[PDB]
Amino acid sequence: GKSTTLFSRHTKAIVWGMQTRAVQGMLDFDYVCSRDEPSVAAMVYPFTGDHKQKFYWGHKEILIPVFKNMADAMRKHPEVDVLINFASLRSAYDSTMETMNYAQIRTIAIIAEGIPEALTRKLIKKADQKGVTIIGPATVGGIKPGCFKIGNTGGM
Amino acid sequence: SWARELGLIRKPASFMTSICDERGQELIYAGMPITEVFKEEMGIGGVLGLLWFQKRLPKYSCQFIEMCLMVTADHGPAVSGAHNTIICARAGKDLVSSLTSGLLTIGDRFGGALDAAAKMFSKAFDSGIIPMEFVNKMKKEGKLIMGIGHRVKSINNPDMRVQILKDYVRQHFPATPLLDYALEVEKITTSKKPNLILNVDGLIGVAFVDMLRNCGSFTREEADEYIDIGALNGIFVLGRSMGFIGHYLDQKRLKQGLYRHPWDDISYVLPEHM
Amino acid sequence: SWARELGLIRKPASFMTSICDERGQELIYAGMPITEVFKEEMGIGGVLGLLWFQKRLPKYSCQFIEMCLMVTADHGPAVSGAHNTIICARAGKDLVSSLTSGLLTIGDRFGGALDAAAKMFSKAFDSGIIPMEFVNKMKKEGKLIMGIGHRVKSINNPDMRVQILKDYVRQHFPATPLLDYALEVEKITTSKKPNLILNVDGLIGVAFVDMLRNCGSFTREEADEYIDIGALNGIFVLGRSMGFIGHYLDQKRLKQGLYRHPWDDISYVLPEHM
Amino acid sequence: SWARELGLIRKPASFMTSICDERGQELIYAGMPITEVFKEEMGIGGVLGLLWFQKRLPKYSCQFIEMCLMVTADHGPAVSGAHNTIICARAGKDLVSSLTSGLLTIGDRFGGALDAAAKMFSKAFDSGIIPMEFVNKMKKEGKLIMGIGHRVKSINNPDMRVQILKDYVRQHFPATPLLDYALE
Ligand SMILES: CC(=O)SCCNC(=O)CCNC(=O)[C@H](O)C(C)(C)COP(=O)(O)OP(=O)(O)OC[C@H]1O[C@@H](n2cnc3c(N)ncnc32)[C@H](O)[C@@H]1OP(=O)(O)O
Ligand SMILES: CC(=O)SCCNC(=O)CCNC(=O)[C@H](O)C(C)(C)COP(=O)(O)OP(=O)(O)OC[C@H]1O[C@@H](n2cnc3c(N)ncnc32)[C@H](O)[C@@H]1OP(=O)(O)O
Ligand SMILES: CC(=O)SCCNC(=O)CCNC(=O)[C@H](O)C(C)(C)COP(=O)(O)OP(=O)(O)OC[C@H]1O[C@@H](n2cnc3c(N)ncnc32)[C@H](O)[C@@H]1OP(=O)(O)O
Ligand SMILES: O=C([O-])CC(=O)C(=O)O
Ligand SMILES: O=C([O-])CC(=O)C(=O)O
Ligand SMILES: O=C([O-])CC(=O)C(=O)O
Repeated sequence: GKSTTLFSRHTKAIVWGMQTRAVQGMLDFDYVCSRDEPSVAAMVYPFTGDHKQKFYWGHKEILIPVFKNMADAMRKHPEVDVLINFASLRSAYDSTMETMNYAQIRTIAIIAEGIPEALTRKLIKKADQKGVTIIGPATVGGIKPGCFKIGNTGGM
Repeated sequence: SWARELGLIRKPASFMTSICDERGQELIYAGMPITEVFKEEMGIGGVLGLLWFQKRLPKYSCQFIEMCLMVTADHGPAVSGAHNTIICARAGKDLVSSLTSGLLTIGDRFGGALDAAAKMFSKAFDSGIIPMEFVNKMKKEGKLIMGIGHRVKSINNPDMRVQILKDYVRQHFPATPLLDYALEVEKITTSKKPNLILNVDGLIGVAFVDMLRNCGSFTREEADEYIDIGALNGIFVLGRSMGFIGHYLDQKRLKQGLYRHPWDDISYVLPEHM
Repeated sequence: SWARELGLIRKPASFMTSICDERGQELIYAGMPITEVFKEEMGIGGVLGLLWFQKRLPKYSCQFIEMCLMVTADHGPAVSGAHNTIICARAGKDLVSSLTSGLLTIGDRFGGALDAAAKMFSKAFDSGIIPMEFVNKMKKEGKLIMGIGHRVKSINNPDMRVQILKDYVRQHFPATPLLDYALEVEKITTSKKPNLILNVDGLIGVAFVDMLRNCGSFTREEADEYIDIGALNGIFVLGRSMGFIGHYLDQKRLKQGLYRHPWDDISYVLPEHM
Repeated sequence: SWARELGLIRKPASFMTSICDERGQELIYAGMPITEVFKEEMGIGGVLGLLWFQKRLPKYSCQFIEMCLMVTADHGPAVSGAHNTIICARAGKDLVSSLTSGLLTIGDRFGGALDAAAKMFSKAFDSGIIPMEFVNKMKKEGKLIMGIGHRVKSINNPDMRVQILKDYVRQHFPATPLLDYALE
């Protein structure tokens, strides 16, 4: 039972990877669309400890928490339903399958390019079992103007 | 400077500094201006609470920080760091090079019993074991209990600055559990040997952990953060800096000359031909 | 150890240490044991008087030592030494290495206005010039008056922590001549420009020389010795150690990473082909 | 002084110092006098082998220590330790206080990749695993491989001082397996 709406002005995300240019582009887009809350709630980077990244909300400086595990990224944030997977081609599969074991995630945008077709079919099968809608691979993302933008879509 | 004053540009700042707003009308310490600091009669314990922990500590704890800086001042010139300060002061250096050259000895063997004696008793108390099992859990791993053990003064011969600190943390000091735990471990280890009283290094460690986690404004994940960061090595270094600068001014006042450490105290053990 | 115990041998000792008898029944400080230190309720100003000067200072001077250690604490992280402490803490070093690496900046240009502003006004007062000719003598030789001059706070807009020390000196000191001389030099140089008020770094210098040579137990050749030796460098370094350890604990608690200093703030000016 | 001269009172000596017998006719380094140091034409690599390791190192490795002290010289003033040296030198301090204030940054995050990148590869090689299992073991535990990764110049755009050292450890250098493991 996949959803029929995906992004809104209450939609938050978890960015999997240290992709601070894409996250800053998303936060700048959410400032220029007069949103009241930043659509990136946390970042997940498994190779560094839990800290906070210093980002820009228009003129102001805010702090977005970078976690190490996906579990405590889910535990501190119950409103997150999108995960933007910036992993490589050889680590997008197990990170995506790890994400779909969390119930709040309702859409997963896989940005990676070069995942093998068998692992992608396994991802399609488990996404149809869980009902999570996956954004087709080797994407740039998808932009919903006024509401939400996935990473590097649109551009600057 | 003009494209930022009219605000048409962003630049990400570094150096986050949640302490000491220097600019503006008054020097603001953590959230308190300098006139309120001198008006509320807080000593240097209050400004250690403001700079280091960023919380206005209650008046029984600022006086305890002043007390535990008075006892961790000079402990004679034979010890390792004060020896380095004297050696670097007799070589005619500077105040800051002498104090610095002696201060870089404060490590794990010299001056690292404050932090180790707080971490050991906190790991034994937050795990939840009885002291008669803590002593045997130490004894079956090597590792002498840090913070427990004196060379001379223990029992019917007290340390006389463990006693003053202990009287202060019993009178002006509500609900101190880890000190009671550490005194139970002292009750066991002084039954082992007539020595093995609580050190000053052990008692400031456990009384400082109880001061952090037993007063207000620290929850238990800040009172467990500041012990891991090293806010007790800060107490020992800031306390012993008065003793090291005292040794510098003293060796500069006696007009002592350069030290050379005679060769009959050295015993060279060089290889044959290599 | 046995030929000296039964006393049939001579060994000349080095390290003469007129401070802190560590061995025996108590930590004897200057001459005062540690229980007498905590019984007379002398704060850290009393133990600075005992360790640094070996004199039990009167109770208005220990409180002034604590005041001048409370104003010469942290002054923001922009300054050069606190910058070095932050840079060394963000490399994840130590408390001692971070405080030490920021402490070695306290020299002539950063924090060297205590000792220079004390020596300058003392050499002007002990020679005996009117301030109206001391200012003109300092203009004829280059050499700006150390301890006079601020960047923002000028006239009926004081530093607000030179006010606290000036009122404490004006109230609880008998016989304060050198502060009067330095305030006449302030009266002239604030007629030269709305700035050029007395610094904190200059008023602690002149009030500390005033407190040495004005109060008891210091004659005239001790109170002029401890200025040459550098007791005021000791006051600034011991005061700013709390600020630098506060910056270390702060940059260690915000979990900030290694500094790299962007290349567009650097401007390499290398030679052609060496 | 007189009772020990004719020997009538033993004293336990501390500071055991298995290096640099300073007293006598020649300043004897590790076991070798200063005239044998200068006559045998060993550079500073030979005296680092004598002072630090107390062995007379073979002549291809003294030049290697001179090589790896030449490449680990200055690497620009933007880095953290040279920044502290400049900040302390612009306060007009001293040579030893400036060098010292910048030297106290050589820790784990700055300058701590030499020792960690040696310990990591040595623990991986001593254990005895293939490199493809070593990369996957490091990936499974967090912990980026220390000693691997450049911000700009990597592949058919080399580092050009990894290349000089790599040519030296290939040419004048018998039986080098740990470098071959690190290159895998
Ligand atoms: C014109 C247009 O609009 S584009 C056309 C369509 N656009 C697209 O398809 C978008 C494609 N997206 C991309 O190319 C992006 O670069 C991405 C998302 C694939 C990022 O890929 P990468 O940069 O290679 O991933 P990443 O930065 O995390 O690092 C890759 C590997 O290096 C590893 N690594 C990094 N540092 C180290 C280190 N010191 N030691 C060991 N391993 C390391 C990482 O662990 C990681 O390992 P993994 O592959 O097993 O996960
Ligand atoms: C009249 C005459 O003089 S002759 C009489 C006839 N002769 C005799 O009777 C011989 C008597 N023999 C002795 O007295 C000897 O000194 C001995 C063998 C008993 C030595 O006894 P001790 O010095 O007390 O032993 P030790 O140095 O190990 O210290 C005792 C405990 O203190 C513990 N301890 C020491 N330091 C610490 C510390 N910081 N923290 C925690 N525990 C510590 C030790 O772990 C040890 O524990 P253990 O007993 O469980 O092993
Ligand atoms: C908008 C219009 O229509 S234009 C209006 C009017 N136009 C004008 O030309 C007015 C301009 N007037 C000004 O303000 C000019 O900038 C000036 C020249 C008067 C400014 O002069 P100043 O900056 O005060 O002089 P300077 O910078 O040398 O320092 C002032 C004094 O402070 C003293 N001083 C400075 N630093 C220190 C110190 N650290 N310690 C002690 N004394 C000090 C100096 O000895 C100097 O004395 P001097 O006047 O004998 O040299
Ligand atoms: O080790 C220390 O903390 C210094 C000390 O008190 C001693 O001289 O024994
Ligand atoms: O003490 C100094 O000389 C430097 C200082 O703190 C200031 O900027 O006021
Ligand atoms: O060895 C180090 O980590 C320091 C270094 O090369 C650099 O300048 O980036």
